[PDB]
Amino acid sequence: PTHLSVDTKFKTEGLCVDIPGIPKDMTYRRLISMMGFKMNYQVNGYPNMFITREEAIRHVRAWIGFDVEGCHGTNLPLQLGFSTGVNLVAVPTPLMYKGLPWNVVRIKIVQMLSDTLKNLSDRVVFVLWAHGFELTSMKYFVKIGPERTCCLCDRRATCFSTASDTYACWHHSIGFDYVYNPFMIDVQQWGFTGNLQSNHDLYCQVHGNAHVASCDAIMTRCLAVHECFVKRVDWTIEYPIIGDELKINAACRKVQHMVVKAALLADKFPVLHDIGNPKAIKCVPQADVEWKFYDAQPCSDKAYKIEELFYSYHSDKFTDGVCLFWNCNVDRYPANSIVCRFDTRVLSNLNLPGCDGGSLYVNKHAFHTPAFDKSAFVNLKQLPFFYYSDSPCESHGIDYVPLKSATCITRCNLGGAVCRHHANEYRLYLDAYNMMISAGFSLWVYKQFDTYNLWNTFT
Ligand SMILES: CN[C@@H]1CCN(c2ccccc2F)C1=O
Ligand SMILES: [Zn+2]
Ligand SMILES: [Zn+2]
Ligand SMILES: [Zn+2]
Repeated sequence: PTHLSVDTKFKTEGLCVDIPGIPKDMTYRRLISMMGFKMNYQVNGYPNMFITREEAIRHVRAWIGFDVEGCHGTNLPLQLGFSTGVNLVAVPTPLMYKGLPWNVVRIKIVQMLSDTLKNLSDRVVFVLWAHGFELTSMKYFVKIGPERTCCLCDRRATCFSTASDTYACWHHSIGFDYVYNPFMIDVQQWGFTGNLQSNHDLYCQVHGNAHVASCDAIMTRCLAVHECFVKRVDWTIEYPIIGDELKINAACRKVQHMVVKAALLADKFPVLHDIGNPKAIKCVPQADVEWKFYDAQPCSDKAYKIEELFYSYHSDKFTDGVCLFWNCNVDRYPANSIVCRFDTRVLSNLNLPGCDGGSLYVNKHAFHTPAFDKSAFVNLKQLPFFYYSDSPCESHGIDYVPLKSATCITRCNLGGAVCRHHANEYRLYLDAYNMMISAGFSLWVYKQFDTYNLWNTFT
């Protein structure tokens, strides 16, 4: 049991206004046939156009919300809306395009999906709130068959070209006109009461209803993300490497060690309250400080209220020493904090649009993160870049240009001239730092933090 059986029942109540008289008793097998597709009893990797909720979650990077509204049924124009904000008008003869025949509309669909998905996934999952016209419009831009590979590479085929009779992945599909072997899921099958807008608006105020197909496409995908990543959370699901995941994660570990070690050296806190991941390890194992851990899983819905984390009776005195909130999203950080907070607004292949201002950050695991809020940091300041090292000035074991920098906090720089080892380490650290920042992470610190206090650790 890994794929959705074509013999599974499909509830047709949501389809009966666009498709009156539709049988109540319906399987995916009969629905696919009604949609104009023929599966021919084929054991060639594509057993069903529709997928399970579990398969959808594993392929969240492929999710594209899709809605079709009757602009005026083979006689009337249709408005095709996608969660990319694109609206296309197809004539049978928030971007809004004028009415065009299907032969040109399909070319645009292939281009749009290929540009959106080439760096995210090997497929497309059309996320629907199915009412009928979206399912019956698929025959005009979708072709199905056995699983195939690209004509220019080893990736699976996602597009087909009627001009050349060839197949391509999202990277090699320029000029292609058909979407090939797409996947889809109807959110209405999950058991909801009431329409799309009433269910979406229970959890999100950021997506409105401008009464266009793309607005519905966006709401449908948002509702699906809420159900699968906000109200339900699964950290056992692994996702493939598609970008700088490893470098970002290594950079995060380096920056955490650097910043915490320097805060302990500069202000000599007697106790550190480490709030967050219950599997956290001391990031500065050699520090003398009394290290105390507090368990809090990553919040996926709203940011934690500092009152619930700290109060209701632990050192108890979180006001003593310093608090470390490394990716532990809270409404308002205390003044004595060291913080790393993911900025949900960041544009990247790892960060997908989410629910209610939040974003779905996918790096090995999927983490829905509450919307970034500048007011959470009112008691702190932005942590400036610096590099600190107490290691001996010794090269050991890549060419050189001497380093001159006021932020290279080392014995050699204090002495007037940065050594080769600390210049190499400073540059590697600055690269790791910029990688983590560009990935969306923001760093905040207690207002008294001053790197000038680090120079006297060299005596
Ligand atoms: C006497 N206290 C020692 C001095 C060095 N130190 C320390 C070392 C590495 C990282 C952070 C630190 F605070 C202490 O805790
Ligand atoms: Zn290819
Ligand atoms: Zn929404
Ligand atoms: Zn040095």
